[PDB]
Amino acid sequence: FQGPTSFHVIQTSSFTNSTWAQTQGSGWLDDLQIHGWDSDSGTAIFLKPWSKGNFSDKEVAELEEIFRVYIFGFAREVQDFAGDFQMKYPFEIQGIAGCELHSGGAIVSFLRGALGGLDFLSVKNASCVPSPEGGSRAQKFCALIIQYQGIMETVRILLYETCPRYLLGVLNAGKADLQRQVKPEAWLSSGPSPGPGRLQLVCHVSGFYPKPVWVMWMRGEQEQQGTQLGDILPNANWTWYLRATLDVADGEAAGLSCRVKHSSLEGQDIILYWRGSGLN
Amino acid sequence: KIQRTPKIQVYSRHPAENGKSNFLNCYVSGFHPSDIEVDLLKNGERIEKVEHSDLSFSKDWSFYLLYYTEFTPTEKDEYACRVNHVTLSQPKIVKWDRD
Ligand SMILES: *[C@@H]1O[C@H](CO[C@@H]2O[C@@H](C)[C@@H](O)[C@@H](O)[C@@H]2O)[C@@H](O[C@@H]2O[C@H](CO)[C@@H](O[C@@H]3O[C@H](CO[C@H]4O[C@H](CO)[C@@H](O)[C@H](O)[C@@H]4O)[C@@H](O)[C@H](O[C@H]4O[C@H](CO)[C@@H](O)[C@H](O)[C@@H]4O)[C@@H]3O)[C@H](O)[C@H]2NC(C)=O)[C@H](O[C@@H]2O[C@@H](C)[C@@H](O)[C@@H](O)[C@@H]2O)[C@H]1NC(C)=O
Ligand SMILES: *[C@@H]1O[C@H](CO[C@@H]2O[C@@H](C)[C@@H](O)[C@@H](O)[C@@H]2O)[C@@H](O[C@@H]2O[C@H](CO)[C@@H](O)[C@H](O)[C@H]2NC(C)=O)[C@H](O)[C@H]1NC(C)=O
Ligand SMILES: CCCCCCCCCCCCC/C=C/[C@@H](O)[C@@H](N)CO[C@@H]1O[C@H](CO)[C@H](O)[C@H](OS(=O)(=O)O)[C@H]1O
Ligand SMILES: [Cl-]
Ligand SMILES: [Cl-]
Ligand SMILES: [Cl-]
Repeated sequence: FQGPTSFHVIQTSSFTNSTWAQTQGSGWLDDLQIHGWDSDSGTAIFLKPWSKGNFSDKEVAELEEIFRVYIFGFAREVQDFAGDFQMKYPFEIQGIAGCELHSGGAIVSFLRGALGGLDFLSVKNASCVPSPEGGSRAQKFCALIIQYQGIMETVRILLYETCPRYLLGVLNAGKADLQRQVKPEAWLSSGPSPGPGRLQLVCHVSGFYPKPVWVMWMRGEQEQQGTQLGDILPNANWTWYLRATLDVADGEAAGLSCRVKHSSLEGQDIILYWRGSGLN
Repeated sequence: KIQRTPKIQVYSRHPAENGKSNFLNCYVSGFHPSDIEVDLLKNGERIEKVEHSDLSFSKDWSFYLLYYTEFTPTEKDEYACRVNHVTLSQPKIVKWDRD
């Protein structure tokens, strides 16, 4: 099956000073957002009608309450211990947790945390593991967190028992959107000159879903190894944009074409031909 | 802690055809911390109806955001993305370029 295969929640907690901190959160299928966190109300925002997966309203509310309590207590305790952990304000903590389905059907879970944009800890085998980037501070944190009653048991249940069944239920519930097929459009432009006597040709591919795609500059049937893929950029509304460029000598651009392959096209590739002398 | 400055990428959703409604995207990424200010500009002036994504971050913990709005490209009008961040002493402006 195509489309996303993982679910995760993220946390960004921004500590301005000892008396002011704010947290942003959201839930994602790969990089498709399906949950927002509303700090006005302390509840989630469900971005798609199927965002609750197969969970009942009752369990969803219970999870929102877990997250609301966690968000408050996390800020409270970080501020209380900031002196003992020799924290200098402002600082920012990040977290990501969730699970993913692999070939063969196994679901693996993860939890990662960061301080200052650098890895700080992870959860392995339901254990807190300090990352070397986090130094003694992370060793201090892990030894402290596992003594707070119930935190580690809630994390283990959420990671290894709630997440896998949530993921399967929501992949199924959202399949009309998650496994839909959206055809790309493509066009050509003459991009930034690399240097003297040379040209950069640009093949743009925009509006495709799912994410995997194949774009190559061609001379007839020969794929130009010089093809350079840019990074996949998001559009609004769950499609992607991609540039493929080729740096060519002034008088060698004639004869080039761009070929696009995508799962939506049912085997009918897009082919654009570069024409010389400003004939587009 | 080392702060990371934003990368800024400006692109239209559709090939620019003069006088045809389109969507202008500004992708701001690679930055840390998350506090940032992003505007889309038309001839240097701020565009008011601009939408943007909720905060997210990449595997290396750098933050990224998409800002976008409807626009109609012309020949003379100029569009840009202006970003401010703690890593920048002055706002950084990246203009949109169809070619
Ligand atoms: C949300 O969906 C989850 C996934 O559902 C499946 O997939 C979706 C896409 C649709 O196709 C669904 O129709 C489909 O069910 C639900 O979780 C799944 O629930 C089923 C029970 O319905 C459960 O099956 C049981 O599995 C155990 C063995 O599980 C262990 O071993 C396997 C490896 O073999 C391992 O992967 C597991 O993690 C465990 O370690 C098995 O013993 C059970 O057998 C008993 O029941 C069957 C009939 O059901 C009977 O024939 C037997 O004789 C015996 O009595 C049974 O097969 C799945 O394991 C589980 N999947 C996961 C990943 O957890 C989810 O159901 C809820 O959670 C379940 C854990 C369970 O408590 C259910 O009662 C709950 O309703 C569903 N709802 C919610 C709210 O999450
Ligand atoms: C602790 O910080 C708060 C808030 O700081 C503001 O918001 C942060 C996100 C960051 O962007 C800072 O640069 C901001 O200044 C301080 O609250 C301010 O206090 C003054 C005095 O009362 C008031 O005029 C401001 O409007 C307040 N701003 C807010 C958002 O409430 C607070 O004073 C700081 N405390 C200490 C002891 O420094
Ligand atoms: C809403 C639909 C989305 C469904 C989400 C299911 C997928 C699970 C995602 C895995 C997330 C696991 C990471 C969670 C980390 C924290 O929430 C965890 N550390 C909770 O610990 C909490 O810490 C608080 C104190 O600081 C409260 O005690 C929490 O709630 S309590 O009521 O049970 O006490 C207590 O559970
Ligand atoms: Cl809240
Ligand atoms: Cl609250
Ligand atoms: Cl401008």
